[PDB]
Amino acid sequence: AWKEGQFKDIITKVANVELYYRAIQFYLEFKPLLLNDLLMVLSPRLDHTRAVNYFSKVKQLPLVKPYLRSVQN
Amino acid sequence: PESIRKWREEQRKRLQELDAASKVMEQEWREKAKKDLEEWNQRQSEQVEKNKINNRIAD
Amino acid sequence: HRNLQNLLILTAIKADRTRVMEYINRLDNYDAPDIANIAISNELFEEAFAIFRKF
Repeated sequence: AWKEGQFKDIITKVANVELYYRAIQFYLEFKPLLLNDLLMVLSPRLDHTRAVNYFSKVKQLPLVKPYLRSVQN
Repeated sequence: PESIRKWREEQRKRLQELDAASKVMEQEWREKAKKDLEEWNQRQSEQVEKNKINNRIAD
Repeated sequence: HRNLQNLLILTAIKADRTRVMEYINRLDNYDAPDIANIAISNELFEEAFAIFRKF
């Protein structure tokens, strides 16, 4: 049932913003490479504090280093 | 002929097989993700060591 | 911001979560002293401190 394009398109049209964290967790469990691609489009509709908190909890800070270069503004 | 028995049993067996197949696929995907993470962390450590060596040889 | 600040800032204050910092860092063209006094009236004082530091 999973597909890259369909998920990338429907992730922006959801209402419950809490599903973003669960999707990030499931991707880190399955496809950690797509985490940056998901964060590139989910950056407006997602909090930046809880994301880095979870990344520091799971010890995955340098994995999202290129993503942090587009949020310094 | 009261085929509801097989109707339920065959479908239940097929679902039990598909669930096991999906669990095996998910475990294989998790193992591949862990292998990718281990491959990336090693390269990150090598890059950190190379940067440390370059900063040491700067002076 | 016509009757729209309380719909985002005051509603977030009722929850007492870290979303208030993101809302402050994202919302623009608002009223600083009003939300500052609203935060001071509540238990959250760090948000009013950050607002006063911004201006």
